[PDB]
Amino acid sequence: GLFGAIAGFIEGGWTGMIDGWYGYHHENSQGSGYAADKESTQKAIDGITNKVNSIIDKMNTQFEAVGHEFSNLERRIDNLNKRMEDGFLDVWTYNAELLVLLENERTLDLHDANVKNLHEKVRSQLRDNANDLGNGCFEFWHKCNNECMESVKNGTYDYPKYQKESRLNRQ
Amino acid sequence: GLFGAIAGFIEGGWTGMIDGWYGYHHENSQGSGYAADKESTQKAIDGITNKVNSIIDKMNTQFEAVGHEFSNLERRIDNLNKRMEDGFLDVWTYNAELLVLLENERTLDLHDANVKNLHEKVRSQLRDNANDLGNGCFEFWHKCNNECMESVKNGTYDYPKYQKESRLNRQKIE
Amino acid sequence: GLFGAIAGFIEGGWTGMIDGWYGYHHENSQGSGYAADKESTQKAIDGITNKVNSIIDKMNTQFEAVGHEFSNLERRIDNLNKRMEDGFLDVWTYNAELLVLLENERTLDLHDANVKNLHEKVRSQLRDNANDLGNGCFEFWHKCNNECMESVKNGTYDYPKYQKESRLNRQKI
Amino acid sequence: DKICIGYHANNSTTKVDTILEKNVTVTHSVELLENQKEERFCKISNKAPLDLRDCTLEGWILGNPRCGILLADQSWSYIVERPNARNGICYPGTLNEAEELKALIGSGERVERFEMFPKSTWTGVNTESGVSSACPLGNGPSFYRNLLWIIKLKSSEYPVIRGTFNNTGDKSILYFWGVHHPPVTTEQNALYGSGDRYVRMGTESMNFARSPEIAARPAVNGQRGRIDYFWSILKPGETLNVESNGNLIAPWYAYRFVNKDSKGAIFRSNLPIENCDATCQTTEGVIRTNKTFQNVSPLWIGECPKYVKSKSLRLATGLRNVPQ
Amino acid sequence: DKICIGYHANNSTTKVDTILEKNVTVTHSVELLENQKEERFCKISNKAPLDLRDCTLEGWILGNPRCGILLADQSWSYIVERPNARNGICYPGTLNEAEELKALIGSGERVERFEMFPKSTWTGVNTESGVSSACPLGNGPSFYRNLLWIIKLKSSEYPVIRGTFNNTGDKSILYFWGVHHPPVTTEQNALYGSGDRYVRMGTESMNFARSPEIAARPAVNGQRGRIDYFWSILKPGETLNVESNGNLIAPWYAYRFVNKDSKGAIFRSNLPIENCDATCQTTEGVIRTNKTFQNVSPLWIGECPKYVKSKSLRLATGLRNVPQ
Amino acid sequence: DKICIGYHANNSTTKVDTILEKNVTVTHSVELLENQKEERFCKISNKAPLDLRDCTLEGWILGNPRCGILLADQSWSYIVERPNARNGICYPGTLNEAEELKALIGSGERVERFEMFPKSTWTGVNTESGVSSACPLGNGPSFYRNLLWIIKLKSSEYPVIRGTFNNTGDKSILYFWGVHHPPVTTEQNALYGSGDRYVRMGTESMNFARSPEIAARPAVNGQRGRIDYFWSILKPGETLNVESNGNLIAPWYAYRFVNKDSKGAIFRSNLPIENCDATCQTTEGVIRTNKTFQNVSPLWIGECPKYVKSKSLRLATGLRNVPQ
Ligand SMILES: *[C@@H]1O[C@H](CO)[C@@H](O[C@@H]2O[C@H](CO)[C@@H](O[C@@H]3O[C@H](CO)[C@@H](O)[C@H](O)[C@H]3NC(C)=O)[C@H](O)[C@H]2NC(C)=O)[C@H](O)[C@H]1NC(C)=O
Ligand SMILES: *[C@@H]1O[C@H](CO)[C@@H](O[C@@H]2O[C@H](CO)[C@@H](O)[C@H](O)[C@H]2NC(C)=O)[C@H](O)[C@H]1NC(C)=O
Ligand SMILES: *[C@@H]1O[C@H](CO)[C@@H](O[C@@H]2O[C@H](CO)[C@@H](O)[C@H](O)[C@H]2NC(C)=O)[C@H](O)[C@H]1NC(C)=O
Ligand SMILES: *[C@@H]1O[C@H](CO)[C@@H](O[C@@H]2O[C@H](CO)[C@@H](O)[C@H](O)[C@H]2NC(C)=O)[C@H](O)[C@H]1NC(C)=O
Ligand SMILES: *[C@@H]1O[C@H](CO)[C@@H](O)[C@H](O)[C@H]1NC(C)=O
Ligand SMILES: *[C@@H]1O[C@H](CO)[C@@H](O)[C@H](O)[C@H]1NC(C)=O
Ligand SMILES: *[C@@H]1O[C@H](CO)[C@@H](O)[C@H](O)[C@H]1NC(C)=O
Ligand SMILES: *[C@@H]1O[C@H](CO)[C@@H](O)[C@H](O)[C@H]1NC(C)=O
Ligand SMILES: *[C@@H]1O[C@H](CO)[C@@H](O)[C@H](O)[C@H]1NC(C)=O
Ligand SMILES: *[C@@H]1O[C@H](CO)[C@@H](O)[C@H](O)[C@H]1NC(C)=O
Ligand SMILES: *[C@@H]1O[C@H](CO)[C@@H](O)[C@H](O)[C@H]1NC(C)=O
Ligand SMILES: *[C@@H]1O[C@H](CO)[C@@H](O)[C@H](O)[C@H]1NC(C)=O
Repeated sequence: GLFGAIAGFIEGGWTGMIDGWYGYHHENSQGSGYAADKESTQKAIDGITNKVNSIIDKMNTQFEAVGHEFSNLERRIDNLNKRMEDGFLDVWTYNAELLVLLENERTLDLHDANVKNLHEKVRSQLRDNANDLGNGCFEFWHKCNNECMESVKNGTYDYPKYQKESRLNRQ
Repeated sequence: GLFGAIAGFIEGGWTGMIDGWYGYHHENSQGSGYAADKESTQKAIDGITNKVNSIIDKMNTQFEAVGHEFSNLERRIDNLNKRMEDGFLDVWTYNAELLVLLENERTLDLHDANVKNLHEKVRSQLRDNANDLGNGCFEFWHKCNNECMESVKNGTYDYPKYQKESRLNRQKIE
Repeated sequence: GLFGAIAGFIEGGWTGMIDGWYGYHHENSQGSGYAADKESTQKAIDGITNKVNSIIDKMNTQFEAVGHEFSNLERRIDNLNKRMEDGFLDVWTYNAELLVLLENERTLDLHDANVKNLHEKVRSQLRDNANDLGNGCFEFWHKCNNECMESVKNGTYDYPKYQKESRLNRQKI
Repeated sequence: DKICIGYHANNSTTKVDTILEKNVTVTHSVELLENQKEERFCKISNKAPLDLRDCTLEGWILGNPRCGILLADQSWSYIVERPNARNGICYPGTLNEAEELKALIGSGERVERFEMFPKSTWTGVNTESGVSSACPLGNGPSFYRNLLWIIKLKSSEYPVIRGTFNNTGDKSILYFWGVHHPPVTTEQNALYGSGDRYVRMGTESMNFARSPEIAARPAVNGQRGRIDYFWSILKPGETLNVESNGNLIAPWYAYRFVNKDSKGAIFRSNLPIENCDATCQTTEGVIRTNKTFQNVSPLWIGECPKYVKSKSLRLATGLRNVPQ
Repeated sequence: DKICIGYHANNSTTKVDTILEKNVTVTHSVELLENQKEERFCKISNKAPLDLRDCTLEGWILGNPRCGILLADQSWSYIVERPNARNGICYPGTLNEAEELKALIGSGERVERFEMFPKSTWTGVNTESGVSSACPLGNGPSFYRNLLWIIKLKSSEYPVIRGTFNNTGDKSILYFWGVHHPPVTTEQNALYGSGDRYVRMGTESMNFARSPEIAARPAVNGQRGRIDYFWSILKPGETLNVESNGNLIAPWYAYRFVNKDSKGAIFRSNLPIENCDATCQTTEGVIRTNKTFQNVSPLWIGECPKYVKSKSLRLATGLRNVPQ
Repeated sequence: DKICIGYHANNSTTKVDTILEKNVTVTHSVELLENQKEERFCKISNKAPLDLRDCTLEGWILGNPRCGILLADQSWSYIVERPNARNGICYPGTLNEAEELKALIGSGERVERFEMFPKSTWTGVNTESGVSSACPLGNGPSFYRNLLWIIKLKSSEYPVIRGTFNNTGDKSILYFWGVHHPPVTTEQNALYGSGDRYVRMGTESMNFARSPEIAARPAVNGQRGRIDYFWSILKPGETLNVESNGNLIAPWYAYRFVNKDSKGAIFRSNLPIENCDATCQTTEGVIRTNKTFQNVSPLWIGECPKYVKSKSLRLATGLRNVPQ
């Protein structure tokens, strides 16, 4: 099912992020910029590459019709051959066309889940040191330099280090 | 596959909500009532209709058996024809029966996800201005009239507007 | 899609939990230990058994090739029969192999969602009476004895009961 | 003040099956399989089917004298044959390539009956008296209406007889002939004569020759002799030359044949044909539905749903029904 | 004080494949495909198979003199034919509709050998001395045990012989006969005589009459002559009339036929038959499993799993195994 | 100070279909179906196909005098026959088991033409002057180059003629013969003679005998007569005996036959054959692709993608495209 992230609480995508499917946009005193999430993008590519190859690999056989001919007294086996060939044609057409519909849904949902998990991975880290705007963005209750931003992407954000400073910003 | 909402943390359904699959129930000084979320419901309806139609569209061919006859000296091609016709029958029965099982799971899980997402949409808006009861309900820390209720449903809830009154009703309590 | 729990924010599994797929690990004054959540585990077993049985049941027919023979003047219907037998063989080989791939994915995702849902069910109960470490664990803001642990596992945790003690350990620090 | 998020519920007791759980109640669902039928035959494309009544398909097309009701122009959407029709091949013998003939006719939509070789074609022989008690018309003996049984005169010998038909029309012609095989040599000399006898048919694309095969046989329909029946298609522009010196069962009446531009059908059924219309006609009855699958029959002629073995194929469209 | 939510892990190293990732270790799984076989033949339904040994299937049913070991009633669960059997159609010639014959017998369950036409049926003739070096038993000449080679007496002419069999039993009868074609006029006149000769078989549904086609053919087993072999089914209630004045290879012993109520099989294999039981018997061997698929063979008798090309079909039942 | 989590978007306008929604724009996708072809024939495995040109396949293999360019050794990866080749069966008649013959040759890889029975084989007869206006070469009458039309000497009778071929090679031999059927008794007596005439062919495993069937037929290519053509395979080590006293269309040249170790093909097409390479060759043309499906043709030789009816099969690899 939909995971609510893509075209959801994150309303749109970024044409500014060109080095990955999923990622971050940061802002601080040292500037701003886009940066793709290195972990999840590669893993998604590996999975989808595997899915496409696996699908191709399972479709890697062929029903081969022949051009054999039949006399006017072989109408039955002629038609028998035709209904067989048309029969397998309709089966494989069914298989291919339906597989595309179902799996395209899965592929798009897979990205959706990847975006949600990435957002949750961040939200889990920052806790109350940051303000969840609900749209995929987090405003920090402390100064977060490039290295601080970098730690969030790394998934090694130091919560109790900035804990005092964040809480000590109650107006 | 389950998203935990339907028959989950939202323990039961509402027979009082008759105009949609997913929706809200509110309570304030002006009373209570059910209201279906038309946006998320309609989107699901379009999707499920589409799913059903696509399935029908792909099943829109037929293997057609014939009533051809065979002599007592044509036993082999007679049997050949029989094994073929029975063969495609077993293939299509398999395809049809298994597809119903697999996609029914997906459809039911889809609704579960939709209810979950709608719930998260509300929770994201209200933030700490409301109290998450964990059962799909939110107790407001402020007065929320019909116009306020509508904004939660509208997705246009004004959080900082009620921030002070809300936070000024959590310390009064406790 | 991945639900983020298994091999996710909960980095690893427990070889110490041998009586179930999903469950808890607690620590308190009376010691520590593993305990499988029997409800959600049993429910998963019921579903997976049903899934496997349903798949087998739909595969419960067979295309049967025969050993009929053909003369040298029957090359065409010989080849017809061979292409048919090979044809149904390729269809069922495809169906089985592809179904296994797709459903194995679903099965693994199913376990992931069950673990995620179980984690949220607990998180909903403890609320701010416990501290969410982000790794599937919860540090309690109060003393939680064996009976208290059982109530969390049972899903009958009394929140307002421990609320004051909890807040009086958030205010102490 | 509070707001809650929830989902629909109703009084539905309709259940669907899932991969993880069976017998699951849902709020909304659709049945995809149709299992109801009207046990009768109706018209396809506003054209009535041909009822063969008390005649088999061979009995009809060979012109069995008891099948007189069917011996005329016919246009059918499909054919209905009754299981135990008494009137088939009345005079004992084998119809050559019988199944291919039935397959041909099944792919047909209309036949036009006409006289191919009139009795006057064959001179020096007895074109009358070619009847049998095994093929009765009324009470008296008779013979097929599309075949002519020729026996020799006692006054003269049985000469080499010849016939010619030029197919100058645009429709193919389905015609029949035969070779008579007397049980004993005496009868052969009496009906046709001594020496080597032959029946020879030929067109631009067909070459046919048979001889009498005298053999002692059990009596069938009171007759120990046999007739080998044959059929063929005279293409437009083609010409048929008949040449024989004995044992010839000559083509008399034949059919102008019209090929159906789609799949045709021949149903073996006891069901009544009625004054009704149908889009889908199976051998087990009429199906009126918008559903995608049917449980009725794999044999059908109109536009029908796909045939499967399933008792039910119900898709969930709605939600898991959880009333409080 | 703390509580953690987690998931099972164990010492499993069994892997499955998913659409997104291959070689995925899981805690629990089930294999659906079977690749193990016992390379031998066992009994199906407490009934032993028929081993044709050093005889082909035609050699058995025609009664090739070296197939004495099989010369009896036969009841089989299935038939095992050996690849390089020496004993088949010993006297050169073609068996008409051979492949349909094998298909018919393969669909069979039991045959009862009986004497259809005893030698006394044919009078005025030599029922002995109908042997050939082409069908040797030991060193001396012999012939098929189900066929009678009738030649004229030296002293006399070959009279018209006649035979009749009414099948009043409930089982269909499988019988064989032949027409001998001597290589030169000398043998024809010596064995049967000059003038026109004939072989006549006839039932209610079958009409057979042939003459000898004398011709010099390449030598097979020292024979320039040929025998045209035929087989047929005498339906219950039917009657066979045999009539000939020469060149008849007469039916001697025939079979009462029992239709198998299910699929039958004829395996062409070198595997040994042993005293064992099987539910699933393939041409490559026995399969004992509860798995749903097998990797062994598409040709089998009994209850077998579905045949696929896969090396493995393992469903994950448990979860991704992440030990610590 | 802030950080946002988001996803890729671009100017992609490529759409895919899903089960829930159609025409869905995505960031990345891959097309699996190929619809492009080079309307021509190329080489498979660097081996050129056989162009039959203005000859039908029967005309080529029988040696129609106008097919001289093809009358030689031939090696093909597959065969191309043209729809309206003028040069086929020039002398009117039916080739027996024609379809099985084309099927056999299609499974062939190479033929080597050689002289089986030279004209000197047949003694007492006229091996010259066996030509026809129905089979012209240039202006004058002629005949097939693989067949010899034998008529009697004018001075003498038509004797029993014989021929023998020991196939001592390792390759099977494809050979042809025929039986001539004059329209009237006069021509029969003039070309071969009165009384019973016969054509007899025999090998260790094959037995053939026919007689003339004199009958008046419609004129085809100026001929009221017919020839029944026959073909067969002389197995390695086997021997063929020809024996006839009239009406024999004798085997003259034959082919050493080489079986293809895989499926071969015979395409009926007007497409040009060129000196080019292909991995996938369909009857509609060459397909050069890495894609998994094609909608081009079900008939092909070599390695081709799977044939389906689809116009498009595009898998999404990327994400739903949602630019700011
Ligand atoms: C999204 O939800 C909002 C919350 O209800 C809607 O906006 C508010 O409610 C009314 C609907 O637009 C507006 O009412 C007007 O203004 C005042 C009320 O503030 C009334 O006195 C006026 O009578 C009334 N206008 C008229 C012509 O009667 C509110 O102004 C408005 N308030 C705020 C704070 O936004 C949105 O309309 C709704 N969006 C939708 C439904 O698309
Ligand atoms: C980014 O994260 C990685 C881990 O994902 C950090 O590497 C770990 O560093 C600690 C020391 O602080 C070691 O004890 C671990 O063994 C390291 N992990 C591994 C897998 O080796 C890394 O230091 C982080 N910070 C960066 C890269 O700036
Ligand atoms: C699921 O439902 C079915 C039917 O709703 C139940 O099993 C059957 O119930 C009815 C009895 O009237 C019939 O379909 C069959 O006779 C029953 N099956 C039998 C007797 O074998 C049952 O509630 C569920 N199916 C189960 C448990 O197998
Ligand atoms: C066939 O090959 C082409 C080129 O090698 C593939 O197309 C490209 O694939 C790479 C890998 O994703 C991309 O960088 C390009 O953008 C692709 N181009 C296009 C036009 O798609 C193509 O995917 C291959 N086809 C299959 C079925 O594998
Ligand atoms: C559900 O409610 C409707 C209300 O009209 C009632 O008629 C019906 O009997 C109830 N049950 C079912 C199964 O429809
Ligand atoms: C009659 O048949 C002859 C036979 O060749 C042929 O000329 C033509 O098809 C027919 N004649 C006419 C005038 O149509
Ligand atoms: C661990 O390894 C071996 C065999 O795999 C054996 O001791 C035992 O069955 C395995 N599993 C457990 C839970 O001990
Ligand atoms: C694991 O690695 C690859 C799969 O891509 C394969 O070479 C190998 O055989 C796999 N392991 C097993 C046990 O098959
Ligand atoms: C197969 O049989 C074994 C023992 O007979 C049993 O333990 C196992 O569970 C069975 N497997 C399945 C898939 O039924
Ligand atoms: C297409 O992409 C380019 C940058 O790659 C940029 O101009 C814009 O996003 C698109 N073009 C236009 C004209 O909008
Ligand atoms: C998607 O595009 C196709 C083009 O063939 C057409 O069906 C229509 O425009 C769209 N379909 C739907 C369901 O909107
Ligand atoms: C010719 O055929 C005979 C069969 O009688 C065989 O013995 C001989 O060896 C053949 N000639 C060869 C193989 O050169």
